[PDB]
Amino acid sequence: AKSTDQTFLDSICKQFEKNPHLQSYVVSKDRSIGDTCFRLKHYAGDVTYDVRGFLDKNKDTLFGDLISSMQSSSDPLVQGLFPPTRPEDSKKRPETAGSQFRNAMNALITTLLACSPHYVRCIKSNDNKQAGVIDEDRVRHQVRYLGLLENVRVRRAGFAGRIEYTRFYNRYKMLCKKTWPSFNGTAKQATELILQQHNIDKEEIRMGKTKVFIRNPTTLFYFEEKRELEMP
Amino acid sequence: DEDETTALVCDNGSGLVKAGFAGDDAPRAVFPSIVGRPRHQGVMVGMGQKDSYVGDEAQSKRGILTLKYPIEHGIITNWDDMEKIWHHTFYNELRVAPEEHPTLLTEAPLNPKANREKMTQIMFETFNVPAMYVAIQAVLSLYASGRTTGIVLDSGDGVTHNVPIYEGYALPHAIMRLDLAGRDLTDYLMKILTERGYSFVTTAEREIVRDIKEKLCYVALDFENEMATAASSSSLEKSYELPDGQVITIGNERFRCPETLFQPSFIGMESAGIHETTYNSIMKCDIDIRKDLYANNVMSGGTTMYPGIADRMQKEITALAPSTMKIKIIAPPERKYSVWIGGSILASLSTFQQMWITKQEYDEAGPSIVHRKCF
Amino acid sequence: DEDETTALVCDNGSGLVKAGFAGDDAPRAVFPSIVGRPRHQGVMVGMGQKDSYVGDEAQSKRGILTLKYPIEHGIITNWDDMEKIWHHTFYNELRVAPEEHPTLLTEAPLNPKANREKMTQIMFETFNVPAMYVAIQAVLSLYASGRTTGIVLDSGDGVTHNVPIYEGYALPHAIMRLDLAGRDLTDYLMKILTERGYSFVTTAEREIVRDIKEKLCYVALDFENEMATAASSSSLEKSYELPDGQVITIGNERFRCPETLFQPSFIGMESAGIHETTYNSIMKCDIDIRKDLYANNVMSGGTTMYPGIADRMQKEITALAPSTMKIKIIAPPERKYSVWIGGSILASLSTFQQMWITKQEYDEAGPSIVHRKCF
Ligand SMILES: Nc1ncnc2c1ncn2[C@@H]1O[C@H](COP(=O)(O)OP(=O)(O)O)[C@@H](O)[C@H]1O
Ligand SMILES: Nc1ncnc2c1ncn2[C@@H]1O[C@H](COP(=O)(O)OP(=O)(O)O)[C@@H](O)[C@H]1O
Ligand SMILES: [Ca+2]
Ligand SMILES: [Ca+2]
Repeated sequence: AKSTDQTFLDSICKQFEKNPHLQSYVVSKDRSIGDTCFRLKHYAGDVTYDVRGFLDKNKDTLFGDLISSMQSSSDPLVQGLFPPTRPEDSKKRPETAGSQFRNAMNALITTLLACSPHYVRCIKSNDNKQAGVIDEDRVRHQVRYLGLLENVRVRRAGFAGRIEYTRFYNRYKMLCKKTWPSFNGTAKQATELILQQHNIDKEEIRMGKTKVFIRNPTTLFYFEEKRELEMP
Repeated sequence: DEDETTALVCDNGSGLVKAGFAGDDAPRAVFPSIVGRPRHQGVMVGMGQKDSYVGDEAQSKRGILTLKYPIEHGIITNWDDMEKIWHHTFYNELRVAPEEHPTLLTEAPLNPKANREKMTQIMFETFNVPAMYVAIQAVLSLYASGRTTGIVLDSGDGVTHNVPIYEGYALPHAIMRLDLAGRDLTDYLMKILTERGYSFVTTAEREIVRDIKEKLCYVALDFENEMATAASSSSLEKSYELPDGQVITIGNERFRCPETLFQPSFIGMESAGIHETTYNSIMKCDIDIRKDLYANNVMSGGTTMYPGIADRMQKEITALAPSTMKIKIIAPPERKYSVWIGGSILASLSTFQQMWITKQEYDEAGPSIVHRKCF
Repeated sequence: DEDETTALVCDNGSGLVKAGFAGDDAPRAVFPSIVGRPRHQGVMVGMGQKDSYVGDEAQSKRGILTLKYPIEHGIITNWDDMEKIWHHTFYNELRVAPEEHPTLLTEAPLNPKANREKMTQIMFETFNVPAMYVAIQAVLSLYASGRTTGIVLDSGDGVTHNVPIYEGYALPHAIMRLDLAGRDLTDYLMKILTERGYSFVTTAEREIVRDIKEKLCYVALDFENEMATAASSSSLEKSYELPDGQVITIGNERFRCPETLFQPSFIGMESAGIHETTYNSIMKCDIDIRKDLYANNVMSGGTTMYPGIADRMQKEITALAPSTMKIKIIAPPERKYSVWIGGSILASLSTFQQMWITKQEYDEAGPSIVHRKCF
């Protein structure tokens, strides 16, 4: 408690501002950052924080003196608000809440790791709830700070003209050999069968799990022609 | 609770041990430090006596116990007993193994270098403690308020410490160590009671004095005026029917013993009252440091709960000292656990890694590893 | 305010720094020049001490600060500290970046050539300053009245300067540099106080002397007649109850120290009183230049606010010097900021372009660019 806000600040700048991915005024000579504030880089942009009330608001420490009072009261609700002791959270009771909240977030991560989640991400049209109006800056920003177009170049792989495997399949079916319902099932062996029978080098193409990757448009002509001079 | 090693919190003294579970705010188990023999012969077969009796077990039945004091300021007459005293704390109540969680202890300033290593030897070699530390009493009571500029006076049963720790620690001498706390008060009363005939001889009833003391006894505001008050039998004659069966009207006996605090001349020493030692720690430091010291004086230790202990300070300090600033002494209400409040912190700090000792660190720099690097 | 780069105004000395926003008339922030360590150990964890403490932060709490003086006339014991002293001024208060606005500084006459380049290196290389300059103290206090014919004597905490700058600058020697100002006065009093017993030892209370000085202390009109006056206890015994708590009756101590000004014999030197040095700067110049010099003598520096500093000049100057012209000394009332008033001007001048230094100009002529071209 004797380390208020100014002293606490000094315990951050020294501990960090050397470890990568964290700036401030001192290291990064930028006037936008106050001498009492700092620059925290997220996976998106830049954010600066104040210090008003940091401690009392963050401490959260809730000892068993304010809690026990209501428990010993005489009312069907006052003690009812404190329901049957130990609901999905027991272990041991007497301990600062600083660690209790730390367990709350840990109960969120551990249970998400070992499973098969599903992804859903939404974007807002506009702040005026209008059906037809698109705010370019706001929308573009959302696509930016979420890093979705990067996945379009990573989750995919990154280049110019892109096509799938599943959608590419039901389109060029009658242009390839041994790519019919009689397929073995193995994609890695299927894709190779598609190219090896037309005599094409290995490194010329790049195959992941989904999305086919051919660099530069001209190569598409190279494919169209390779098929032309092998069988009239 | 479960995840993360989770460290315990403890604070051993020379009279009362403070220890609880982990991540707590206050001590959960405070057993007395007593261990004697059955000078008598136990029934000898009605158990193979041994156990000098300890914990609530011994304190409950003193009668047939020759309470032998092991730890007397600095020197421990015997370490063998301490081993089985700590084998009770972590297990019989806490029900947790030290071979799993770290450990935190307190450091009695100016304690023989050989002692801090003897203790650690018990942990690292037998109780396998890869992580522990021993912090300094007073400094813990500090880090728990809201300022980096206060003088602290922490004491209890061990020895008195006048530590002006605010901005930093250790410079010329300032700090003081005085063997005159708790146990000393319990030992002095029995001597003075002999004037009236009462003579609590053996060391068993010696403890009863301490028990009775912390219920009615108080400190003399001014022995001169209170002496003339003796003529009356209202504020003096106090009632306390011995649980045995013999009233002891502690009238002029209550505010007689505490006078020794301000007058160490009654215990064969040249040490002056605690208000002189205050000057002794202020006059040494810089000149432009005083005005703010008087504005903040931390007084920790349950010993400072005697009625008439704080109001006297304002009378003697304002006398022979500069008098143009804000004279102000912070005497925390429950100032006995002030060390325990700070203890729970150090055990949870991460910077603590910069200070604590790791298993391998004890072997690389030898036993002196502790106080050879830190302070 | 917004349009046009807009330059700042500053004036650093060896005791007090004067700096404010831009286009101002007077300094907005005048923080003291102090930076010491915690010889003590900071609480060491109750912040990673470092910051020797500075600004209103250090001055507010000297107590636990070993005030280390970096700049002593010419030699800077360490430059590393100066870097973080300037990192506080422009930002913590002014809230403006030097990587945007020009900068103006003062030049201590006859300062090692290596120093003027070391400073500029900090700006051009790190703080990226495409435009700045360092003007000469006294000359600034000049250009701010209504005549081109006056002699100036500017000084404060650094060193004394008798600069007869009126029609031009620099010819034979005239000008003088004397290490005897501000800091010298603060250092001399503590030595003389030892005769009465008072001994402000450490460098912290050393500053208290300076603080107390500028409230009551005054200069002796004639030490001979004032000595006989000591018999009385009205004009001598002055009251100043130490904010700590001990009155110091500064009676014959007030007008004792200032006597050193007129009598440098008390500080181991052959330098004569400031009224002889006046002749030393007048006798050198032409013969038909004097009659108008006496008619105008500029006295700048807050040091010249001591009661009994101006009236003495008329007594000693009229003695051993020509006496048929108008003896007249211009001692501006608030003459401490006389340099700051002139500073705001140079920063706004356009002809200034003929004098200042541009980014590229520093690389073409090397580091010496400054005092290798200008004077
Ligand atoms: N309510 C109380 N009022 C006054 N003294 C008390 C009170 N409770 C305990 N004490 C005293 O405090 C002392 C024990 O304090 P403690 O902080 O545990 O000491 P130590 O740590 O030095 O062993 C004993 O002298 C005891 O009599
Ligand atoms: N009101 C005042 N009366 C007399 N001396 C003063 C007064 N205010 C400040 N001073 C003195 O002026 C000196 C500081 O003047 P300054 O012009 O800032 O000096 P420098 O620039 O040489 O550091 C200090 O010696 C201080 O005690
Ligand atoms: Ca103690
Ligand atoms: Ca000066």
